[PDB]
Amino acid sequence: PNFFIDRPIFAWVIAIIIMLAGGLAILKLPVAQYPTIAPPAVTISASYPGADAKTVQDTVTQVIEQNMNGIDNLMYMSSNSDSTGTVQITLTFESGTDADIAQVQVQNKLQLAMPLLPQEVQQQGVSVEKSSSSFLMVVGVINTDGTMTQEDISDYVAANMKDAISRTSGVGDVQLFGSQYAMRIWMNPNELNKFQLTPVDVITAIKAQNAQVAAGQLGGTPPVKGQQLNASIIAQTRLTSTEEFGKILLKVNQDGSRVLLRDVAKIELGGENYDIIAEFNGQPASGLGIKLATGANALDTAAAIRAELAKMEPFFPSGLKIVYPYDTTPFVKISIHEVVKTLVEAIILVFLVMYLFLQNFRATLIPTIAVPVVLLGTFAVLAAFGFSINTLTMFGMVLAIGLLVDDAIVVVENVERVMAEEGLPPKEATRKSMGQIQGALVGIAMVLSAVFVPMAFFGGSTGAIYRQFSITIVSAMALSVLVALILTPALCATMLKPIAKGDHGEGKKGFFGWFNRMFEKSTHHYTDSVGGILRSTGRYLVLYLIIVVGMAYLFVRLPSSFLPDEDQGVFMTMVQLPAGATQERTQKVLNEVTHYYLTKEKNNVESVFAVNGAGAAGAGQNTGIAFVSLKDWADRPGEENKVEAITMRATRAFSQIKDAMVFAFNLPAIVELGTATGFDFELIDQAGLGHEKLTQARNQLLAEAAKHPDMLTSVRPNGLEDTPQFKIDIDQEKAQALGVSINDINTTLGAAWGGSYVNDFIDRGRVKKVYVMSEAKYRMLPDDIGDWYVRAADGQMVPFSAFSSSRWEYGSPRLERYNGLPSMEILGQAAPGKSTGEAMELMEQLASKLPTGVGYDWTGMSYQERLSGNQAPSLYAISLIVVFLCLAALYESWSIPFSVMLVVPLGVIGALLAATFRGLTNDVYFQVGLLTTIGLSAKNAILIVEFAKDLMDKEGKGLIEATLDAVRMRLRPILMTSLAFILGVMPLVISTGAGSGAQNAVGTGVMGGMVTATVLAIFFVPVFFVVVRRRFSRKNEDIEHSHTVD
Amino acid sequence: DIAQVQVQNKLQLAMPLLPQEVQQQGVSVEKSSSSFLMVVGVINTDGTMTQEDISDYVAANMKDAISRTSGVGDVQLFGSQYAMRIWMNPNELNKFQLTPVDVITAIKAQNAQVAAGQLGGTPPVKGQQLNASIIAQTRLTSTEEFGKIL
Amino acid sequence: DTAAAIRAELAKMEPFFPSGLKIVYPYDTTPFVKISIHEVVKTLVEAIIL
Amino acid sequence: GADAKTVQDTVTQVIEQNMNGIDNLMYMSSNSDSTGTVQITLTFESGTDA
Amino acid sequence: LPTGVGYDWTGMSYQERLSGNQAPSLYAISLIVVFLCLAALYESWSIPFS
Ligand SMILES: CCCCCCCCCCCCO[C@@H]1O[C@H](CO)[C@@H](O[C@H]2O[C@H](CO)[C@@H](O)[C@@H](O)[C@H]2O)[C@H](O)[C@H]1O
Repeated sequence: PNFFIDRPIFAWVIAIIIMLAGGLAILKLPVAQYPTIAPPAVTISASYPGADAKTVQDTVTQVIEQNMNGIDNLMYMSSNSDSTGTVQITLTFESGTDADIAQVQVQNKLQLAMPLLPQEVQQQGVSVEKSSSSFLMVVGVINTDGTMTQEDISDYVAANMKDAISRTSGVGDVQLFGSQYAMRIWMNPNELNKFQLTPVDVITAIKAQNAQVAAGQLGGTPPVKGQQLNASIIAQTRLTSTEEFGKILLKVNQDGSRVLLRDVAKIELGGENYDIIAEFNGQPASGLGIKLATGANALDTAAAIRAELAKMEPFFPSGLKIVYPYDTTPFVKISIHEVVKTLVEAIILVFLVMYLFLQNFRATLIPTIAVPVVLLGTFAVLAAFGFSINTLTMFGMVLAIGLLVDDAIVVVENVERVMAEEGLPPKEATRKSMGQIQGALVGIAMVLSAVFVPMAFFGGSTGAIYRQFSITIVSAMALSVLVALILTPALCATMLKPIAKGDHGEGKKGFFGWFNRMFEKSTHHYTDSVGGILRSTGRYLVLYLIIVVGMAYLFVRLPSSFLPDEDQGVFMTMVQLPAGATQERTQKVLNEVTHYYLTKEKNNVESVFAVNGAGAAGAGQNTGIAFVSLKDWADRPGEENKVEAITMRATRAFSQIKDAMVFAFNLPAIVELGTATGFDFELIDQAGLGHEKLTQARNQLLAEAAKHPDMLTSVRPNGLEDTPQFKIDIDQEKAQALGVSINDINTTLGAAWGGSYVNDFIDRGRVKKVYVMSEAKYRMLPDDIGDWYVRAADGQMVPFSAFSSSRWEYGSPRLERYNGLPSMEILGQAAPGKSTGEAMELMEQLASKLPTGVGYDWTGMSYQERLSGNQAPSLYAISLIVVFLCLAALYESWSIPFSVMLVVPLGVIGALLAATFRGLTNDVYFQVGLLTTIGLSAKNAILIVEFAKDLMDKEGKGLIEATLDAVRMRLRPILMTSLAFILGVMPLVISTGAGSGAQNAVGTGVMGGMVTATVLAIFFVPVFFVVVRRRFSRKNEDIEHSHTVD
Repeated sequence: DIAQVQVQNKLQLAMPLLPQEVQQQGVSVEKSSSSFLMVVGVINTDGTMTQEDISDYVAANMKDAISRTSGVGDVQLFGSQYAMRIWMNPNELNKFQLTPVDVITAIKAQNAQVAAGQLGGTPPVKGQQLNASIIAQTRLTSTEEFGKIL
Repeated sequence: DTAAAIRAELAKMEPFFPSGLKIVYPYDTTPFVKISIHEVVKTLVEAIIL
Repeated sequence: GADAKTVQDTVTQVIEQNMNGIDNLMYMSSNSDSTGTVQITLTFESGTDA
Repeated sequence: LPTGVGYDWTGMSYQERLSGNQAPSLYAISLIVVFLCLAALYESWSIPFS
């Protein structure tokens, strides 16, 4: 402290060391958009081709839900049993659990369940994965020539690119969009009755002829003596071409005219699945979703991947061009450009405020060295704690440009003051001044970490968001007061100019700031004033409570956000067709939507990625989804040219004009979180009941909540409602007669209409599948059932209509389970200005109006909200107590802390003022902001209260005289700090361009807060101080003429 | 945890060399104190159900969640969950000239779900308009329809 | 704490139980750990007072 | 039974396709033998948790 | 060798190529630390250069 005054070089060395650590930690520090925030979930997925909802729910789903146990830290189980044969069991774990352990343990209980599965599922694959819906990129591959189909392209994807990109530095998970080439063999029902054959015979034919064989070796061990030759018996090799599959022999006819497979079926290299069709502006396309590697450079993973893709550009086939429908990268690059712009802008402002106020170039340079240094270092402390440059942490730093700016200003000011007041040369001046502010500053460090640390401890995904802020800011601050104590006092004692005693430079110069008088008169005005306002304090205690009450009202009205919705350069629109619809209808709708975007939005849109089959609801021809890419924002000027009005005019288009519901929206900021003002209700069956009764209970609760539009709003299920299905009752009696095997009946019906993955081959070097399914025109409408024949042991064919009863009924196409038992998921939010928690209470009281065997429970968003929500009071209680205790220590008082803690309202009010006059919302940013403001306001209170006491004691001055003196000397720096600040933050508040959502959320609260805080504080702080001090002691007193200095 | 995974990683090298009755009965790899943490009991005060009635409610309503709770290693049930218990008569089998094997292949063939497919499925024919779920053979839900097994 | 989690899970299952099904508690190392260490607390506080 | 090209095209490189994104991996090297044996070695950045 | 045939080092010679490619930066950082360290202890810029 006093130490580094006489050691400017040791100070420089600590500076330089921290700077080098900064630049070093800055070069090699990750960049991601946001940090890891979702409470880890592993996904088990199994595809059971052909299976209906109940078949996967009962054969795979429940057998795995029953063998999942003994895995550490299980929060809940959620299960999709989809009628496209797919099962998705999503195990979401307690937050911050080892993803690695969760995945492996889950999978090791799964491999224990593996033999208890059907063999179709066992061979199709059950996969355990770590769930992130946040793909760094979706890279598109298209074909302009018109040459290639979806699967053609897809195959090229899988066999030329998919894994060369998967090399590039920064790439973790690689995923392909579409389906790879399989041996697609399409049976003909006529040409199968012709030569008297069923699927089973096709099947064993294909297994037998297309395989490897456990061979042997010449000259093997043990040998015979004198041996000399050793080589490998090459046995049966699998079939390379489609032709060679045509050649496979099903049966020989009696006269020798033989039957090769080609005759009974159409044969082709085809897709392994044809559920989803991917169009890129109508153009044939497949895709690849690349993930940023588990903690690496987003922007350099992007630069490397795009550079790598182009090395493959000279070896890409005809008319094959690459495209980028979804790109986190330019939005993050631009986020960062604006954080660097802001911090350096704020800093420049500080130079203008500091010069055009102290007019000493060497005084002006000091903070210019002071916070860059705190900057670099702050980076280094976060580097050490394992963090990255994402949005939350960088705005975590901007959010505290002010405490840093303040820290420097406080000191330089106080020194310049000591010289202008006392005439001391600079060295002795900096010791007098550090001697003055040192203890206070350690105090500010203890009150600032007393407010900023309780906000590091929240639980669930909210706590994560906060932890980033807590540590960024506590570290900027910690290193800030450290710099404040080591270097800058050395920089004041070492490059600061001596001021002639009582200089003040009134007039003394023509071409620059007659201002000094203009400042001076006024600062006397300020104190001329203040004593009068002390002279009858009464009114202000009224005014104060007025304001305090107001602060509350204005506050209770502020709406309760989570984060601002950002125009990401990218938004999407999804399509839901009526029940049971076909690939063709949905595909029509996607085509229309695309035309609308590319035309009636020709100034804006750049790309549509129409995807048929994948929709928001779940899987099925039924659903459709479109990724809509916009041009770069320097080509989208106006208000009606940006995502807000674009999405609004797109749903405008598609609502009023269709037979199907097609909605458009922009993605949320953090790609997986709560809708803030709502919930996610799962209605559960705990007693022994079937789907009928549970859905009935669901409808009952659906109506019971439509009866409260005053609390609850748009209470809906998130799934597919019962569609009609087609039951084929096999009368085993009839087929028990005809000499057919029930096996062959089931499995021919199967391999016909659902299909059969049967065997494996080797295409051009890469192993791929062999599928056998009926051709198109012989398996579409229930009539085609007839065209299909099963052969008995006695040689006689049988039509299906000979033993197949058939009807229509309903069935559920999507069977959900919650924690092992049948459930139906109810989404919902609360009516406008009603609490989410209230809606939750009314929900529990409504679902309590349901039959026994119907129970309820909470998940995800409303899960973390029902456990962690009583923390907000307790942590700021710890905060209040810890700060009060800290000040009590810094002074030597159980009462004086009150005149400074009382300043806190004075700052909150303007931010609320500001929220409302800017129509913004109480989101996270506003709140970290709240604190920041409270922070400076309190710091200033602390320095005023200190100087007051310091006079009162260590000069003998009296209460009023000394509070006057105090406030007097602290007027100029508050004003300097506040100007540089309000002027640094200013650009945030009025700025559009990517991440303006954030910048505005921040800026508003701060600027308003700063305004009402300084302009209030400079009149209330002496009153707090003066009033509170009159309840202590009982005498000795008001007071002066005292005494030692000893 | 690491040990569990390594031991179980050698168990995956023994898994195919075990019988299919064992593999389907389930092999379990666990971490667990050799002592009982607690014994939770359920009864019925009236007698309104026998032992196995209850035991079934225990194994089919509760046990799956006690055994998922984080921190629970081994759960051991005193008793058993309901199965379709079918008690052959050796005489009544010698009569119609039948062995257990016929019971087995019968029950295997008659009682199963079936991969059926979709009307108007993927890939479809042009001009299509119907898409819905073919339901085939379903599992035998009740106790009677088990007698009717042919 | 495993015991607290289990009391919670069982309390979730309480309302969809059939006619007259009561849980009963034959064996628990748990209440002893609490009451034993609690008697060590009663002692700390008393001793302070002495 | 399979020969080297058969294991390297059916088993080996179907495994190297999934070894992406694993943390603190220095290099990968894989042997494809014609006695049915396939052997992959992942060498990690030094001091990585084994 | 022909266009498209390349080289790399692994195991021992990889670790040796790391030792040498690292050797310069190690002598720059250690020299710089001694210098700051001395500039600090002996409050000077002259003691360090000399
Ligand atoms: C950063 C810049 C801040 C912008 C400030 C712009 C002006 C708005 C606030 C000015 C506050 C001064 O308001 C102050 O109020 C008190 C009333 O209690 C007056 O006080 C008056 O009444 C008291 C006793 O009744 C007497 O001392 C009397 O001599 C008189 O001073 C002061 O004369 C007035 O100076």
